[PDB]
Amino acid sequence: ERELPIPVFLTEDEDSVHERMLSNFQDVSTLEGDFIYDATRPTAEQIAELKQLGLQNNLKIAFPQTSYGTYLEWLGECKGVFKNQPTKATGVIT
Amino acid sequence: ERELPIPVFLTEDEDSVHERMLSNFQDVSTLEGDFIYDATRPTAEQIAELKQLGLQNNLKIAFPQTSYGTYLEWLGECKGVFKNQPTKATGVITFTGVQGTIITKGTIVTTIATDEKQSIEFELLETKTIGENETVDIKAESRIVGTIGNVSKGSISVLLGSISGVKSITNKEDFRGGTDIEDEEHFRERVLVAEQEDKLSGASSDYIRWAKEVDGVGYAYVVSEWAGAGTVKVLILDKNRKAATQELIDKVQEYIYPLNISEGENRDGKAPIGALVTVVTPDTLLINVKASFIFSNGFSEETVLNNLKTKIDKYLDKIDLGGTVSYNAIQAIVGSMMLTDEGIEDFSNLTINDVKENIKLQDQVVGIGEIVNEVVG
Amino acid sequence: ERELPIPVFLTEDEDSVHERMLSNFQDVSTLEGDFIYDATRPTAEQIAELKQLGLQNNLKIAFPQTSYGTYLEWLGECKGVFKNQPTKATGVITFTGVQGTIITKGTIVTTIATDEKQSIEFELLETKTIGENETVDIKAESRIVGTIGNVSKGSISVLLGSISGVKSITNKEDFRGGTDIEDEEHFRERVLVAEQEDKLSGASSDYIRWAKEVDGVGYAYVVSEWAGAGTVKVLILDKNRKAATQELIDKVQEYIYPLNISEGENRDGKAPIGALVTVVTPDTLLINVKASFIFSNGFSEETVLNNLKTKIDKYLDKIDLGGTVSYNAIQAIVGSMMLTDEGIEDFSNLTINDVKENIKLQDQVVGIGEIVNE
Amino acid sequence: LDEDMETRRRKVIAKLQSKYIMTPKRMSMILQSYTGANIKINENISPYTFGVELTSTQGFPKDLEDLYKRVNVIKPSHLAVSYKLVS
Amino acid sequence: LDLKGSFLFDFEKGEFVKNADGTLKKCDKVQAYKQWCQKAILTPRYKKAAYTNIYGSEIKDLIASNLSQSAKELEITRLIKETILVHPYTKEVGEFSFNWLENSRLVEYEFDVLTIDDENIVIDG
Repeated sequence: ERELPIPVFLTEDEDSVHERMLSNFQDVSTLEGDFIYDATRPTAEQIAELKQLGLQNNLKIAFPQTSYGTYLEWLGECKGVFKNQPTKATGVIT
Repeated sequence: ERELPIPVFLTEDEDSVHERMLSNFQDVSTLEGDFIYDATRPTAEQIAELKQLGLQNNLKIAFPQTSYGTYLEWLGECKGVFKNQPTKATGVITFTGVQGTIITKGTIVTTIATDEKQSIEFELLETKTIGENETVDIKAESRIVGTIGNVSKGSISVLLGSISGVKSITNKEDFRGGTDIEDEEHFRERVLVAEQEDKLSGASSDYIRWAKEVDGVGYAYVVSEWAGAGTVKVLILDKNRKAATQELIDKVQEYIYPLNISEGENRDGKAPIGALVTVVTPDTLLINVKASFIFSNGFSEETVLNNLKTKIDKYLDKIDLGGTVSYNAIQAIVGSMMLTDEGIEDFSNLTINDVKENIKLQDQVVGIGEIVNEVVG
Repeated sequence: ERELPIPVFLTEDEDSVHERMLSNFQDVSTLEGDFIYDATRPTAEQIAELKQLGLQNNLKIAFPQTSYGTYLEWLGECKGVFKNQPTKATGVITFTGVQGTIITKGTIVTTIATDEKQSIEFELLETKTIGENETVDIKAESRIVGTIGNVSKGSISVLLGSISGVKSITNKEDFRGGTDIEDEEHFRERVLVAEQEDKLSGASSDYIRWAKEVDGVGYAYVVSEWAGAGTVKVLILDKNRKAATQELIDKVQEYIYPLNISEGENRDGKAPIGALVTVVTPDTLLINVKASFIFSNGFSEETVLNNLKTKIDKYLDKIDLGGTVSYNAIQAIVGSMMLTDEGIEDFSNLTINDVKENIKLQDQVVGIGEIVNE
Repeated sequence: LDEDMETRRRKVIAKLQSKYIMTPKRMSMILQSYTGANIKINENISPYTFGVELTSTQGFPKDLEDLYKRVNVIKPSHLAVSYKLVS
Repeated sequence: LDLKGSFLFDFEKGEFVKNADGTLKKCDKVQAYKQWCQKAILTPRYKKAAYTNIYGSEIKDLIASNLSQSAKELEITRLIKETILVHPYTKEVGEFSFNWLENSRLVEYEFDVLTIDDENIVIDG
């Protein structure tokens, strides 16, 4: 199906977020196993995860090109489209 | 680490030993505090302590699965695996003072000892004089091996003695030469990892396996006696088919065939004795496309060409080393945008590096070149 | 198995410990029934017992030569040896019944339970319906790994659970596989072999090892530097230590050093790159022994001679390529058959190639000769 | 038993360590451990030979043949060997 | 139980103590617990939204209270005791003392007891 060309800044890497996180510090060890690295890595993990799972998926379901559920059905409704319903099989018993 | 099964005998209870000892007596009393009890109980207690502590510890140090310390090292020496050793922090210290002042090698300068922290001792590796400029820099080293040291930029500020004329001693940049003793469990892993049975000769299959072990090696190829004398070429492609970078080449080179061995050293790489090895990567052919492109109304020529450049490059990624470039398929890659009206209004004289036929790579990978609009007069 | 020659002081007698115990006392009755003797004897009992059961067993399990349990497995691990695991037996059940009757994979079908045997159960490995001829062949495994799975044919005629339509079931084949855990005895030799074997790679022994890995290669001998630097020769023999067949040479050639080449597969043999390996069969110099053998009861002379042939054949492996065949060593092999009571009671007049002299190979391999009773 | 204990130790340690690739590092220490004297493998210039250079402050006896026996046994079968001894 | 260590923080300077390496100075479980106790006392309850209702104290709010001196002493004991005891490592806190050194300016002491301070019975069958 069609793919939504998301901008790169909306899909930053976790490490890129973490690297930009550590940029502020100046006179403290920012190495792994340090308080600064260890404390900030979960924040980068959540920030990247929210950016990807939150915004991109939220933006994706908005458009019919990348919608799957009732959101797609609502989008199909707005332009008059309706999903076809199931039906019973039929026939004759002798 | 693995838990140590222990024989039942070595884990006997103290009372069980004492009970067996008193089994033979049946005439004289054996009550606690009785003389027979006095004679026998310390022996039983001493046996249990020695049996449970001394003997079990001996069993523990026997195998590398549970050995430790010097004992684990020697089992490493059984199969010729040595644990890494620590190093002293190394760096430079800036000095300021009277120009006539002279600073000698072996001088000791430390960090600021405090109630919370003790001072880290460092020794100067050089003798210098301040005669020319008030500032001089002297190489120094931590007197203690390990990551102790590796201090921050301005940490070194203490001189144990007092040198005449010196105005200020300050380290300029953080030290980096320190490294600790290798972890026992990591070393225990190394001892147990080194247990391969065969496939160690250094054939083409062995060299390919060794090349693949290094990360970033997607594919590897071997040439036997490319320069005679048992020389071996190792042609490597990265994970994405591409030519391995120089750093990756050096890593694979150093992993299999170190080149920095000094006089008192020998190669530790996977390459056996007398098997000369060299790591190579093929040449990336650039496909410069030339055609008289015609673009649609008001669109950006640079944008459309860049998009076409991306489309062709994606196709080029599918090609392998020594593959065949499909010129006729590349016509449709340009023509793909025509069908979708993605900028290209028309094109002519479609060529790849001024060629109108499928090109066969030979010891070469293919990458996107320069997209050039002919603009023929 | 190998025994550990423990020092005597590490195996003192209880009484010797007790006697040394009583040596200190000077002015007290040290006789049995006295406080000194009675009180000290349990100490000597424990000291001797700890010395034997504690130290000797502790020292014994340290080495693979005298290890039995997980300690042996750990020792085998350190040199790359691993005990073989059990496996399920397998084979085919010929079903019979109404065509269309459904039988599922995983159904439990057993042998005939008896007073002396429980229902040795099996598990169907395939879901299938009965075929055109009111039959269908379904493969099945043994639920229990080990030799119990390897039941005979026709034994599995029992289906567990209420399923109609199936008329009968049977195993046409005595099932195969069904390996149990490797024994300590087998595992110890493999650990001992790995411990003793150098297990290098690229040396002559490995070339011999690769040659012997090829089927039909009885004995292999390798000459380093036969034609200078970079040159290796391999000299193989059949199971009878005679001249190896050319196909065997071709098989070993393809195994270790193919002459044909390819850009990707330079040689892809077991030998290293840069080697120049030659594969041939050596000159088989027979050494036929003749002696006045005298044979024991409960043995066949021809069988005993073949056993002596095998023993001397092993000694020929001990004899190096181009080595010296020792008459004294052959006396050892012949007499050891007598000391082992292996069908020989006496022997005399032994002559190797009708001479009582040590024979020197001229860069050849001695071939196994005919043993003659004089 | 009559042999030197240190000689027996050196033989054993070299014997155990012979179970991996014959890289110049491993080969050097195995021969070094067996002899007890420092050894440097030259990786000789000739096409299929490797050089060995030994160093000891105390010198050597006049007999060192068994070292060459092990080297012949231990070396790759397609490589020759050369030696030089230094005090 | 397996309480874990934490990182020093000089309350006098209001900064973390860091080694010459630049890494923050780690410290013991017991040191961490003492670090935690002072922080919890200084953290007012219900106001710093990061923490739940368990954490923090209410000593500051007691200053504006109109309760008598003796009533305020008991409230101080209750508040300090409640705040500290939430930590698993605490065994008991008590032996409170008070000294109204001026007319209306107070100094008070209290003693904390760890889990490790307990006394163990020595017996086995």
